[PDB]
Amino acid sequence: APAAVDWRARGAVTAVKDQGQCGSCWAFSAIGNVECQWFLAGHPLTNLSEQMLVSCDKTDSGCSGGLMNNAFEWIVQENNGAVYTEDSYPYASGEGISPPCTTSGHTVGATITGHVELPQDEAQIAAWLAVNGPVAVAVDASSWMTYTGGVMTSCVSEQLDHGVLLVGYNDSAAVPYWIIKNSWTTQWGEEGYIRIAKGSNQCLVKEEASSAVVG
Repeated sequence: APAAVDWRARGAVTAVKDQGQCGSCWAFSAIGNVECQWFLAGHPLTNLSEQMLVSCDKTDSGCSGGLMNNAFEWIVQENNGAVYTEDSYPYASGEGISPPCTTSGHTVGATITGHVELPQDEAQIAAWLAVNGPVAVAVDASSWMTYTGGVMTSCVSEQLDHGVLLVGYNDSAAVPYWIIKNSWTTQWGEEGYIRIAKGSNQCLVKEEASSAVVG
């Protein structure tokens, strides 16, 4: 695989968002992945709706958590593949309470047809990402609250609790690293991103990697 990849160089990644006090990271991870896959399929980069998932995907648990794979399945199996635009279905859960689902008044911004669940293998995830784009992953982010920069090599890796988006890596650095988009504003980390060490399953990053499929 290439020595380093960063999908931001293709303009394939939307701006860092703010999930607020809702436990909706699963939706931010899934939607961020869809946004990138939609762009890479040859469509304009479009901000898509986390709120659609938080409010309407009843296989997941709104502000009380969920799974990116469940979200991708819900989109395809219950919403005809459709993902609404953020502009037409804006986020409304930042205080920690998700409003009920609304079915009318929204605009389809992207469609997906399925999703892939990747091997639990950092090299194979990296190789897939190098060709196919950003990857939704679950991590243990319980230790991340005060991160301000650098390659995190001290990640409590006890239990998955947070969904994020792998956007790249650099295998050439002395401590190789993943590049990860978070959903805690640009005031957190490195303009809203974090680098974690790559190759030792830091933060359990290899354990639940997946991507939507567009087309």
